[PDB]
Amino acid sequence: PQKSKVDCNKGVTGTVYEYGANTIDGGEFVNFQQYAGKHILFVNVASFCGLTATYPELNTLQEELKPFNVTVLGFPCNQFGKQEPGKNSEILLGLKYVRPGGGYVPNFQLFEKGDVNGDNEQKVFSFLKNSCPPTSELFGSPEHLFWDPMKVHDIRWNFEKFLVGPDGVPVMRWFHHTPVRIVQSDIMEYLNQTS
Repeated sequence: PQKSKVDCNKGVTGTVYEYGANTIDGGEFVNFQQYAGKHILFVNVASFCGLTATYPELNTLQEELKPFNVTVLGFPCNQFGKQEPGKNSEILLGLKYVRPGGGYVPNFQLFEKGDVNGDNEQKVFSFLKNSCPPTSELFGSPEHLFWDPMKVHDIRWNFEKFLVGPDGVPVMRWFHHTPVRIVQSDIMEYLNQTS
């Protein structure tokens, strides 16, 4: 049965603090210690997915969880149905004018497009993906999956999500189709549990 969430593995293999990424608007390298001590929600995103419509809900999550020490980070990725064809210089424009359109702007940082699976995957995602069980028994249909090789712990689709705790260690990982409101309420439950 499809679970909404998995808890990440009980040990540690390091933290997110040895990694970084370039901002989509500026190419500026950001090492993730710029978020040292914050709870971080890593989301791989795309612009021509049904789940692209969840961008505004992500804003709501960010806005309502910002007073509680939560930062959302977005990673565009073209590996799932080729649903992020735009260049880095095109992605925010498309979000604003095409889909979601209507003037939509993320209220959280997006980084440069890159891979999250395969032999050129960004290293932070090697760490995240292998710190947690995969989100689903179902790997999917490989005609839609544009990377090599394929592994149990691969990200399954656009808008998969990881929560990383204030020590830089992953805590939980959501199925891409889990409603954003349930991600938000799961995060608050975690926050209230760990005081």
